[PDB]
Amino acid sequence: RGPLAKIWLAAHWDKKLTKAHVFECNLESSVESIISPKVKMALRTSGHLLLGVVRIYHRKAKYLLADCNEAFIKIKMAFR
Amino acid sequence: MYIKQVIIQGFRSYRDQTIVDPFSSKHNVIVGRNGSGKSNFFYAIQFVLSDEFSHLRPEQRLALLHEGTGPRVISAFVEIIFDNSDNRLPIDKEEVSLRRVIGAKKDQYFLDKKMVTKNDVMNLLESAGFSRSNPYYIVKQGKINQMATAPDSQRLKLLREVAGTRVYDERKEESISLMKETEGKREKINELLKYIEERLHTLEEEKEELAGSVNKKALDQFVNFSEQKEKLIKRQEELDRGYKSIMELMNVLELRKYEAIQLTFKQVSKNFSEVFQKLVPGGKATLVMKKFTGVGIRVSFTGEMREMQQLSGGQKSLVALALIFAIQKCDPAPFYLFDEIDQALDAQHRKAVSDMIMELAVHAQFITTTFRPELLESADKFYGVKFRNKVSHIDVITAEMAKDFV
Ligand SMILES: Nc1ncnc2c1ncn2[C@@H]1O[C@H](COP(=O)(O)OP(=O)(O)O)[C@@H](O)[C@H]1O
Ligand SMILES: [Mg+2]
Repeated sequence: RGPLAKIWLAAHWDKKLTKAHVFECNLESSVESIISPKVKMALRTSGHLLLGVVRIYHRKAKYLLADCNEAFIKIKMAFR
Repeated sequence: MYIKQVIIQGFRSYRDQTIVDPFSSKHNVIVGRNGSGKSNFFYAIQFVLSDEFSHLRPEQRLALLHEGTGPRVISAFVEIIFDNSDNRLPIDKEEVSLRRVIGAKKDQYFLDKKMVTKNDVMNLLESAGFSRSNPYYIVKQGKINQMATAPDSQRLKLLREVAGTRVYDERKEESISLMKETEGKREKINELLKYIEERLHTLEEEKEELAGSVNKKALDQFVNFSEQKEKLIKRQEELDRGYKSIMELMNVLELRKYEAIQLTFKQVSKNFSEVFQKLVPGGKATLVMKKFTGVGIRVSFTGEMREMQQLSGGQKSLVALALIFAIQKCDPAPFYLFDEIDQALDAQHRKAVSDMIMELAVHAQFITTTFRPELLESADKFYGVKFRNKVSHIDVITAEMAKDFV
């Protein structure tokens, strides 16, 4: 549990990642709790977190794309 | 997180079904004569959890069924039931039932009775902090010598892999493949917002004409769409912000990199002594770096050190054992499996280990086998393996009876 544990699950097991989980996540404030960590971290665990961040980043992107498509085809929809 | 219970059927020498009485969360020791089913039991668990067993040529797979007397054994399974009371596994259950079943064609994992992929189970275990970059969650006599009789060069390659270097280079490279796949989405996004922005522009003008004098829906909805485009914008800004602070991560990692590798190195060294100085009291030992090219060992059992090759029999083994124990302190795990590790050392040291496990097992679970009574002192539950008409049986025994089968 904690701030980064949401990123941990992202890089090993994104089953526990809701849409709202992805949305809720502040990537910037997370790479910050990676770069200045509570206790300097093994090069292994840094590499994992790195992936998790990019996972969430990717899903955010995926969702936004989905939504911009729906929104656009909603518009020319309403032209007739 | 610990192994609450193990259940085996049809695996190597355990032909009939075996519901092994639930483990202590501390140290459970397993005794039995040679060729009664000890190593076979650890294999059943390595079968469910170890990386080296995830990929099995079918010849390898069939090796694991039970060839014996009765009807032709046709499938095996090993269900490991973890206690998850500290939610270390990312599953909202207090127990988790991992089980692998096996057959001529089938090789299938089940997670709380639901099919999962080997790659799932790998991810699941990695997530609980079981790194495949770490070969020492299970320790056999094999891996003690492989360590003891190892070149200082290969001993480097080991630590680099444990420290990170491989998993880092592997994720680091894995991440970029994502981000370049993302760009195509990001641009496909930015495009849409421009297309949408034009239809808003268009509506603006049609909605001006009619006011100053193309379905009514669009006109009706024009406010909502406008509101909606600024909703998406703020999300797009989140990405363009986020993208920046990932590059700022990737660089800090390529720089704290070597600091972090040697960060790891120093810590194992530090643990190396502490463990050895504790097992052999009055002794002292440290690690050393050659040319970077390799990592060697210099040990003093009282300071008149000697190289790794320049050591004895049950001395090379014990030294290499400490090295492992140190690597463990420097990346611990909820439980460990030890298949006869005390064998190669004399009873004065045999106790010195057993003594250390007493301390260790207040904070992790150990499942271990032995022939020597030293580590029976270190145990909390006692299992007897018994071969009998070509098939093994496991049973809870009392520590009195345990000093029997030794
Ligand atoms: N695939 C198998 N099917 C049935 N029996 C096996 C199989 N493989 C090994 N065995 C036998 O079961 C016994 C192995 O028990 P094992 O754990 O390896 O020895 P130990 O009890 O000393 O640790 C040996 O008789 C061994 O040859
Ligand atoms: Mg054996």
